[PDB]
Amino acid sequence: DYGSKVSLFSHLPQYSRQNSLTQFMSIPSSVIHPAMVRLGLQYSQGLVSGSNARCIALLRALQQVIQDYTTPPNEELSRDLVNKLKPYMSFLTQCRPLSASMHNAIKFLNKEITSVGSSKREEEAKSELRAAIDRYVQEKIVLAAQAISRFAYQKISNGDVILVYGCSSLVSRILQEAWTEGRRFRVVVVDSRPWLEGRHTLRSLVHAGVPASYLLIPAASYVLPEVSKVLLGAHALLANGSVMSRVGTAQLALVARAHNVPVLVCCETYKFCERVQTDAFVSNELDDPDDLQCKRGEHVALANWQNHASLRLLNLVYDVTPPELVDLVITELGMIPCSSVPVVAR
Amino acid sequence: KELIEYFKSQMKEDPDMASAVAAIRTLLEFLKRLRANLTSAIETLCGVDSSVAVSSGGELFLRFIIERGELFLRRISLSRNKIADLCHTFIKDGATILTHAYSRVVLRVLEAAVAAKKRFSVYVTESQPDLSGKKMAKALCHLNVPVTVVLDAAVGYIMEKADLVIVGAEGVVENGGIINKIGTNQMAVCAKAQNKPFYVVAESFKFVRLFPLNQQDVPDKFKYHPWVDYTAPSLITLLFTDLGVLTPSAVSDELIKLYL
Amino acid sequence: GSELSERIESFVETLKRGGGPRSSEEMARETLGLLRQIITDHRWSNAGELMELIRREGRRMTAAQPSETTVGNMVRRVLKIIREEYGRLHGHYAQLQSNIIEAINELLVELEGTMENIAAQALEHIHSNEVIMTIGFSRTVEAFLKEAARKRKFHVIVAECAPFCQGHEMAVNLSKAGIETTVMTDAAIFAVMSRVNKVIIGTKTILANGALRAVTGTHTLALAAKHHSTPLIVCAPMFKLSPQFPNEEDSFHKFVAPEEVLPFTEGDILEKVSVHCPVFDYVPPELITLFISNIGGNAPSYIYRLMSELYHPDDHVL
Repeated sequence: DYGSKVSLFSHLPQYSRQNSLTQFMSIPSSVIHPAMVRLGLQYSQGLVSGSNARCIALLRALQQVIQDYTTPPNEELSRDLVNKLKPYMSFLTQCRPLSASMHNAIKFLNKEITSVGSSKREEEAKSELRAAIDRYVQEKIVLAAQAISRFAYQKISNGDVILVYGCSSLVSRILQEAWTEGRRFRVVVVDSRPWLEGRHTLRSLVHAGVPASYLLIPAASYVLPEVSKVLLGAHALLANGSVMSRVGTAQLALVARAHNVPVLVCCETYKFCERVQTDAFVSNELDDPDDLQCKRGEHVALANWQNHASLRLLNLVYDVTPPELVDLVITELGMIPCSSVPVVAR
Repeated sequence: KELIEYFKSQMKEDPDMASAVAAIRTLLEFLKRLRANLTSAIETLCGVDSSVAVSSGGELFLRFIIERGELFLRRISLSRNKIADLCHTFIKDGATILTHAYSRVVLRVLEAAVAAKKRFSVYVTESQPDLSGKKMAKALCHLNVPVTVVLDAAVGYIMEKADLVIVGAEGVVENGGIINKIGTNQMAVCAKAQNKPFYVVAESFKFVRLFPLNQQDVPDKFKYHPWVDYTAPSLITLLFTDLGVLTPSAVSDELIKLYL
Repeated sequence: GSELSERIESFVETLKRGGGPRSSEEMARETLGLLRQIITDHRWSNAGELMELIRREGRRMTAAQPSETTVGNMVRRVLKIIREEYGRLHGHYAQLQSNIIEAINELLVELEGTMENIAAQALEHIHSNEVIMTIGFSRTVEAFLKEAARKRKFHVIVAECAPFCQGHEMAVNLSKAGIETTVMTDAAIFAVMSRVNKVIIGTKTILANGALRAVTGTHTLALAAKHHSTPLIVCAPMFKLSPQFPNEEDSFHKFVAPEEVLPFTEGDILEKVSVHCPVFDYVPPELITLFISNIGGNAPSYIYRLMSELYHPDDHVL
């Protein structure tokens, strides 16, 4: 842990970006596979941040490990593969807390491994495991994205003003496909400190020829009256109908509802979670508090915030969104109301 | 065209049916004498009669479908009786009923309630674009019911004098809303603002693959001074259909199961 | 059989006169045992005869007292089980009874341990130094609150009931647990509805639209919670699910003697004053946040999904 945490968030870890644990590790790593240590280093350094990108990288590392795995003598592969993969998952969680997609992927992999026949040859086991992983990746990412984009294309008309927040690989794909099909519209980009991840999608839209505008989240009330539709991404779907996403989403949906603007949420069926949440306090992720420092003017006001015992810095990442503020939810199977996601997910 | 004569004759012969029912009769009567021509007939029927009910009935018939064609209309003949039996229970003695337009389903519900030895008052909206509230009042007065007619602009004035609101629906959408007469959305808003129950009575062949977000999402071929509008599912208390009593949030699953 | 008839008559009389066991779980267990006894020691060959006999018995028991719903739910579940067994054995007129006994035993072993499953979710909903507001005496709510007090310390506010002050027994039971609870009258529900962060209350039955039939005064608590945006979460077992709608029956709130409200020794004014003493209230589903069940917390809009798999739609009328 780094620094001092607030009283309300004393049950959540708060790590540091510079406290890399690879220093006390052997350079030719043997207890932990080199792929896992490389993935953990990339996660800690922030090289990979997309929700789908992290899952793709984790599955690729798992496939690489399976490729160069040998069965121990007098021991079934299905009985020891999970036990060997568990420390890798623990190390990855220690480097950075996992997401819903990673949890679903590891659960599916464990289910596949436990179902491997005992009499199956080790090379056959590895080849079928790799094929199953590739098929799962395909059908859960690249076949779902096309269906979601096709479903969302029918809800986009000429002259619309679509408001987006943060960075999302699914919303950007939908917008680019809609623009390429023939729809003419403009997009509104909203960003919040300190990630500022919306610059990536702003640059992507600019290079695609789609007009776009840039503003911060405190000024969203000024631009909402001219906004026709609001498109937002989802990180995880809960069992009570609520949506978990970036921390700047719930308040945006609330203000949009206050301005009588429909809110649309796009998510995949593999991000569903069998969990019920009401507030962002029982389950959240805390980032480095040092990222809150800003270079405003000629000096930093929070340069020595640690020297004050009564000064605390809070860095919420995720939050929950009540179903009352969500109008339409678009999945890979069809358009559904927000209060009907458990029926189709399970 | 080649079927408008049958369409008009069927509309003229019997008054009990609806536009969707007449379209179904034309379809299965022309079936004996196929997907492409059936779809073309459905399209031209929808073009001649601009209503979502006709399209819904035609699509449901096309999905369901000669020996299998009788079941659809045999079921929908008694579906109205089933809905009336299910809905007549919710009316208490001395209550006030607030209707908007003329529909035979709510007329059957009210006549079943009056046959169940109940006394109540009915308020109807005159339906300014095409005068149908007067027709409904004249058809309901000979049931020994004290029915009065109010103006379209008097909906917000008689809201405090009404115990519950019962209206029909020409089509049900995925989110649980309805597509009714143009003056239905304001009545629903007024009822919600005064905590007045809003009951919607409709059949099962009025389900459409539409997910509107506002009044602009309704297709122009259905509104045509618009004739219909969109009502949010949050303003609807309960739905009475032949598939049992349904909550607004449960309409999506039934629509998915029915295969639109 | 004579024993069957006398047991049925005794159960009907004790239900109509003053009720049977106090706890709902005991009533459900007694009803299941009575239904199993009816199925076992009776003469029948076709499933239809057993179905109509069960329907008649359930109708009689429901007509004995309409306020309770556990007997009707048990009869509906037994009818659904019989229908599913007949469908499995036909899709069989002499060995199906063993399947009914096995399914009844399975229902019993699923049912009597419902409280443990309900209370195994208190950690995720109760936090340290969190004010909890409750009204009335509920065994399930008491078990939910007393299970999480070992790990965390919080404050509980208990609201009494004006007709029968059954909340004081709950208050003292929770006080003798190291919970640091408090009690007050019914007139201060809205006055103290500022520092309360969570509200947990019980219910007698759940309607088909997600509505509730709890003790009187719960509607005011729900209204105050909605006004102050404090979530109201209700933990109820799976046997309190009634597949019926509030169709203006007017028997939703059963009335008792006005003695509990106004004493008989008031004087001569009793001939003119009209006194009503209802014990139950109607709570719309829009004022409910979450429903704790054995399969986890469910939204108030998910009750119809459970109803579709619990009770056959042909047995809703009974």
